[PDB]
Amino acid sequence: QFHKATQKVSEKVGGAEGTKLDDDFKEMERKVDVTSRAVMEIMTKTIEYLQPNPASRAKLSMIPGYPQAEALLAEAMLKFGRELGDDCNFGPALGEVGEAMRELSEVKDSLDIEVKQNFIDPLQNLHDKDLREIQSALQHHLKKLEGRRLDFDYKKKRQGKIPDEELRQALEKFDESKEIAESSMFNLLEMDIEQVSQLSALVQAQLEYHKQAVQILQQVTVRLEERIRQA
Amino acid sequence: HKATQKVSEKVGGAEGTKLDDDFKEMERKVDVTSRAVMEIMTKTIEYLQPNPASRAKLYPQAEALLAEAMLKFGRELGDDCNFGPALGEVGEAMRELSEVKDSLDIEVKQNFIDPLQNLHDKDLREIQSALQHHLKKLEGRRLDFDYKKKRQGKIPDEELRQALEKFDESKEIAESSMFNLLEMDIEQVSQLSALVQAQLEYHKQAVQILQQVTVRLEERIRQA
Ligand SMILES: [Ca+2]
Repeated sequence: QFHKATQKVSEKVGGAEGTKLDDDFKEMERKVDVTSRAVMEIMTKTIEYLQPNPASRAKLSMIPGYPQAEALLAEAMLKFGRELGDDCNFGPALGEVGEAMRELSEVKDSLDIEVKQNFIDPLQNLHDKDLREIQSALQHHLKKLEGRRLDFDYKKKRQGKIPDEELRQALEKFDESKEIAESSMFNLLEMDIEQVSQLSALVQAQLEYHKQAVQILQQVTVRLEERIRQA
Repeated sequence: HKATQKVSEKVGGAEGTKLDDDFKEMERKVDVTSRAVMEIMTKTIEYLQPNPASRAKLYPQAEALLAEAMLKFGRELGDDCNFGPALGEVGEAMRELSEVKDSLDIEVKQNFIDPLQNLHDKDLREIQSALQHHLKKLEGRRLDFDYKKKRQGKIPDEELRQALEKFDESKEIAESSMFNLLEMDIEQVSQLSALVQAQLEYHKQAVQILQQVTVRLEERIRQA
């Protein structure tokens, strides 16, 4: 029982509240780091999924200015379909499937372009800017919090008693930090849901792509069944 | 020497040249079909596995590595947020797409590529060789007959009969070859049909998988 007010302030800034605020800031900087590494690797695996072919992939990241494997298959079928002639059914059949392959090629183009713009680019920005700036901030605030905490303890050690006016200042600053962490927490809650939204952009793009592959393939399927039946 | 002249006009005339052309046409069709199958088989393989380092068998599917990456980070984030579990949901969706892709590669390989390779290495190669053979034999007899005619003017009725018999054999052999190629022609169209069917089943299964994940994320975003 001595230096009462000083001990209460020391009890908070360096007690429970203090440690909790420090973990909160640490907790958030962890989630940001994970999100950052995640977004980066998922971005890379997505591109590789869109264009497993390295030559065409390098061009994708440029943005399409490259040919789709489907288009190359289409060309092969159409070229030889022509050389075979219409004196048979395989010749014209290669032209019907070759056309479909070229059609698949175009929807594949749209899939690459849409994922590139509505999923890859956004994550690249999220990673290079937003997450990078938030991370530095968390660390910067985490350092200050630790600094003022030490200065306070060291001061209490020297003077024993810290004036009432300086105590409240220390309390105001600690409080300002509690607000900053809370403001970051909510900001992160919003980012968290926006990230799920970006994932939708990816999934929605694939669905549309495949939906169109189906329409294209169901059709050419009819053309072939009929061709065989009518040989 | 009417008799001798009638045979000569057949074997060394229009009908002879028609048969000869019929053989050369099928030969042509075989060469083209042979080269076409090789090229189409190759582009199909490159379409199934665009990444060259992984065309050997035809490594893990690109879809599978993506699913891996999402699940790993999906769990490193935790179940407190929404992104972590979301990645888990979409991750599983990617793995299921990897399963379906696997099937595509397997079914296209089995019902399109191998049949084509077989056709190119066996069937087309045998027919091609047989066509060369009958073609040379056909010309060989046409010449032999022509020089026999020059050598003796009038050719014995029995030798005329043999000449006509051999010519008929080849004429029928060509008729057989024509039909054999007709069989193959429609067979090849069936192979393309098998290719399309496999792709169609793949994309259909992909649609269903994606429709599911779509609803799950739709809901998750709503309850956020
Ligand atoms: Ca006959």
